[PDB]
Amino acid sequence: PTEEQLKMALQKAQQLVNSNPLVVFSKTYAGYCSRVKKLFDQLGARYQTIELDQESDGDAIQAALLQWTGQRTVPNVFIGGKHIGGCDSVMEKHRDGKLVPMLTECGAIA
Repeated sequence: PTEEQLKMALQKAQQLVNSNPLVVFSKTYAGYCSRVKKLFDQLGARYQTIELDQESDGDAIQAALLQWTGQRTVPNVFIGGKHIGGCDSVMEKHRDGKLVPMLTECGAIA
């Protein structure tokens, strides 16, 4: 991707994370991505999804996500503007009973 396209993906990704309480960067076929969204479905948490495989700039975004966060895989989950990580980081929050408080604090959960 071009210097321009990467910087554009970075600020498109950043504005998504800042403008939404729960953001998941994912791929329609990835299993950990589908697992994390169904859990959010079950908790009543509303999320905004970016299916990188369905976006022409999907690849520029994935590179920016690594620039920005240091993670190369999907899903990449942001809660309340902050980077949580992948399906495992999210599940670990839930195990400690802290996920639902976080999703409620930022409004993802009504």
